[PDB]
Order: sequence, then structure tokens, then C-alpha cells
Amino acid sequence: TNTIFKLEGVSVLSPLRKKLDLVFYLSNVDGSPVITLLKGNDRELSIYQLNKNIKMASFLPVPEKPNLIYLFMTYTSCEPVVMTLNKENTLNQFKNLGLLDSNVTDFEKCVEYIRKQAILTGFKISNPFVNSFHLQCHRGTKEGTLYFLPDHIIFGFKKPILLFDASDIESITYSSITRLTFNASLVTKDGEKYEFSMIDQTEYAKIDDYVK
Repeated sequence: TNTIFKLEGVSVLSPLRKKLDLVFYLSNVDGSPVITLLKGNDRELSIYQLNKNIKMASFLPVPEKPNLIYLFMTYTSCEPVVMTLNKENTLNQFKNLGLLDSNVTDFEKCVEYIRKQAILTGFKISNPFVNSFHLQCHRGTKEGTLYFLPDHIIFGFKKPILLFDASDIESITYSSITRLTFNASLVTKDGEKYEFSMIDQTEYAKIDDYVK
């Protein structure tokens, strides 16, 4: 058929918080890649011409929840997307759609499949954690996750979600050194300042090396 694959009951956090069905198909008009989140039979979100409107996309680990994984993507025109995939469910479905062998146990297989289908349609989804790392910190009062990717830093996923180009970092300065943690402040080349607090001190080495 027209659809390449379909995951049901993916949990979306952004740009809305709601359990939906993800469909990845090619337009019947010009055979272009398309991603749509629908609630049953209603289009809650669509991103057309994915091979053109996708700024970046990748799978990101969910902290302390190995059976879950994030799909994060930023786009241009709609009609950042963040949704958790259940690894087990996604495995059972991909098998039940003949997309993977019934013997396959590893979830990396599901990821590998999706990565390929993405490329065949003309865009790329990353898998940085297959050097990348992530940690917990606070922004003001709200806890969150810093993901250090090869070319990007992400802060997710309470609104607002922050996405830095590693190339766009001017400075980092450390303060508030307690017996367990420290604070760090990213200054972009544009002069914007962002401060992250309550960073475990074991993370200093990886962070400072990343920025240097």
C-alpha cells in the first residue's frame, strides 16, 4: 500500500501531549515522504515533504527507562515533535506487519528499519547513543535533561525545548560549586544566556571537554 509503516499508541509530548497513531507514508500526488499523527482517523498533526521540511531528527534515550525511547524532530511547516516509542510494542507491531522476522528480539532492528526507510525517502534520522551523553539538571525550578550530541545540545522536554548548535556556543562558565553539584551557563554567539543548575560533579569532565 501507500503507507511505509504505522506505530499505534505512540505517546506524544510535543507540540501536544496526547496518545496518537504515527503514520509514515508517501503522498499519492508526488510520492513525497509524509508524517502524520492521527487520533483514530483524524489528522492531529502532519508534516509534508519530509525530505525538505525536516530540519533534524534522531532517537534519544529516555533516562532510566530502557523500554522507552524518544523520537525527536524539528521541522519547518506544519500542515519540535517529541514522542516516546515503547520498544516492546514497536517490536511486536513491526513483526505483526511483516516488517521484521518473527525471531528478531533486538529493538535496534526497529530503529535500523526506520532509519533506512527515512533515507530511501530522502531524509536522515540519527542514533547518537547507538561520543554522546545526557545528564539531569535544572532550569530554574523544573528538572530536565541535557543531551550532548555530536553537533547539537538539546534540553528536553518541558516547554520550552532548547536546541543549540554546538558551533553556536561562545562561552561556558561555571558557578555555584557545592559538595555534590555545580552550575553552568551557556552563552551563544547571539548573546543569549542559559543557566543549568544542580549538575552532578561527575559530569564536569565530559561537559568541559565537549565545549573545548
